[PDB]
Amino acid sequence: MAKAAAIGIDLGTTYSCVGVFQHGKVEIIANDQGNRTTPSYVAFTDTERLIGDAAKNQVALNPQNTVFDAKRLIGRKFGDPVVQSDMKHWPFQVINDGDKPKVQVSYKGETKAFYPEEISSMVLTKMKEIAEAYLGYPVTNAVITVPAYFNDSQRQATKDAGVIAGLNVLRIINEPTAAAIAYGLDRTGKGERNVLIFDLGGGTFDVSILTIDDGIFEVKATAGDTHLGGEDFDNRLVNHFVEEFKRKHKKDISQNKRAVRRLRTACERAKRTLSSSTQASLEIDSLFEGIDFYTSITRARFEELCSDLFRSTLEPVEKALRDAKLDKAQIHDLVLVGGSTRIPKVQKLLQDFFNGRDLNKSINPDEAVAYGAAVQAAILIKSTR
Ligand SMILES: Nc1ncnc2c1nc(Cl)n2[C@@H]1O[C@H](CO)[C@@H](O)[C@H]1O
Repeated sequence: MAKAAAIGIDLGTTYSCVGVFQHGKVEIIANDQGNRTTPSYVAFTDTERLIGDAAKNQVALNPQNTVFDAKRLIGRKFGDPVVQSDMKHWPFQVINDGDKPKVQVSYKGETKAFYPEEISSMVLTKMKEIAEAYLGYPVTNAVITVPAYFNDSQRQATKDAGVIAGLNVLRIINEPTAAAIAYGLDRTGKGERNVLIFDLGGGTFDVSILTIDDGIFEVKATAGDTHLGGEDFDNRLVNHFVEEFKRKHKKDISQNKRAVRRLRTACERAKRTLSSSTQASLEIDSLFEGIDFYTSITRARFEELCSDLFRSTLEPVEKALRDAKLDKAQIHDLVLVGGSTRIPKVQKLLQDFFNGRDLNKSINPDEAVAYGAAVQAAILIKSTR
């Protein structure tokens, strides 16, 4: 029953996703708000602890006690230059506990501090409860994914987050490996298969090159930008609309924190619409000083606003090919991962770079990793019996 069941979890930097392989198909499980992905956010309030959508929805009102980006800290030492650099951009406090970072917050009126693995375990607990609500019984066996460049310390702290959350961790697998499994790229028979995974998420960009030789996976190269993602494109839209509001009304809104946040969430929504329509409309009642902001933007203007950012995704692709010592024609498969790969201009740029090649994109890109993890979790639990 439950002992023969296993889930696949994509524990992402900004969003997490959970899947289950049953009756010959993967089911990506919707949360209690009907969303197939859940924000990797944990909020600490005066009465409760919030995880996911409810935590992301109150981030504006409670920025000091709303934790996110725990995956940027997991398995790292406080002194690490990555930690020191990132800390300058977070509104929550990061403290040092014997060269280990802890996030310090106010919870139910008391000062509390948590290890990144304790924060990630609260995200994992929510994903576990989402699966349990869908299945009707508690499931404890899980496959959890990590980026291909995670070292032993980051993988061990991710497994520890799984243990704290009450999960039996069957395996820690690489995110590009889970994506290649989702597309059945390890079941093409004999001979080495070279796969490039193009993963553009909410806050990170990763390029991975894998060789699959008779079911065996090998990471040939990893490249990317840890600080490039969908949120930079939302910010380019924000800057445009701040300048358009100034041209129409002769008023600078940039300093009004509420106006900028409402504009940011509307821009994110308009950006998503621009992936399937050639225009999107913004409808913000009383944006600033009682002034409604009802406007629109074409996909052409959006592509101009992010042009330099979209083009920058091709340098890590070339860098990964040179590190792997492979030419473009030596890559058998191109796989899209991350919600931002839905942007038509991004697909066009990657397709033209690979001389007009077809892209593997039929699986929801923000769901492909959980999909593959769910497939692996089913194979692993079946072999365990
Ligand atoms: N339809 C879309 N068109 C463009 N961007 C999208 C889309 N869906 C998501 Cl999710 N994202 C973005 O992907 C990230 C999460 O993986 C977020 O930045 C989200 O806005």
